[PDB]
Amino acid sequence: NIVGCRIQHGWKEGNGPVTQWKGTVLDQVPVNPSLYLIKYDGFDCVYGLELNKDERVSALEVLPDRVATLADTMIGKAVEHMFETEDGSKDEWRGMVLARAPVMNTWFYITYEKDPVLYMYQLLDDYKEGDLRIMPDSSLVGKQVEYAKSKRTGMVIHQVEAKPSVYFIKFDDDFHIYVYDLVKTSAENLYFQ
Ligand SMILES: NC1=Nc2cc(OCCCN3Cc4ccccc4C3)c(OCC3CC3)cc2C12CCCC2
Ligand SMILES: [Cl-]
Repeated sequence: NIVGCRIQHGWKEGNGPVTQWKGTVLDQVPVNPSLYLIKYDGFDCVYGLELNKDERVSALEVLPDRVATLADTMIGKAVEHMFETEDGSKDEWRGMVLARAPVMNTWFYITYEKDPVLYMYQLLDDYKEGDLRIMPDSSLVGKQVEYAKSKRTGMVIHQVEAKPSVYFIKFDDDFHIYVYDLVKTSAENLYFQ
């Protein structure tokens, strides 16, 4: 519907100030069509919002385009992804390339051990720049999930084709997309229905 569109909207939490956001709608989630995945300009995580019911969203507008519209071997690979720090020095995070992003062609879904939520980057550009090291190599979708150890509910929204024990989860209480490999320790408190 609004998938593939660029959007703008206000955001307000509680009595806080309204901030303005511009982004690109990537996906309307099949198991919950209220849920949209959005890439905001300049922000590297993928966000999920239930736009038709989230009272924090105001003044939702579709923007006009005004401009008219293979490294798939990276998919599934463990990588080391370098980036810049305040001090001028580079650091790196290690992670896994999950998939090509929808809608924004040249972009890839990736997640990281240090922050296992969904990110989206132009990985082939970063590779050409020397900032992406590829390491040598080497349904539950729609179910409810709960985390208790802390009692958090959500839904399994995607399975990663390249690594089928890996799933994307949307928790009811947050707008990040959480990524889990269900055989690992990070997933050991997740239970499904
Ligand atoms: N072409 C790029 N490749 C990047 C790779 C990055 O990091 C790859 C690992 C993930 N980040 C590590 C990190 C550390 C602290 C907080 C959040 C994160 C997320 C990246 O990180 C953001 C900067 C602040 C560090 C930014 C870029 C750009 C996007 C546009 C500017 C350059
Ligand atoms: Cl651990």
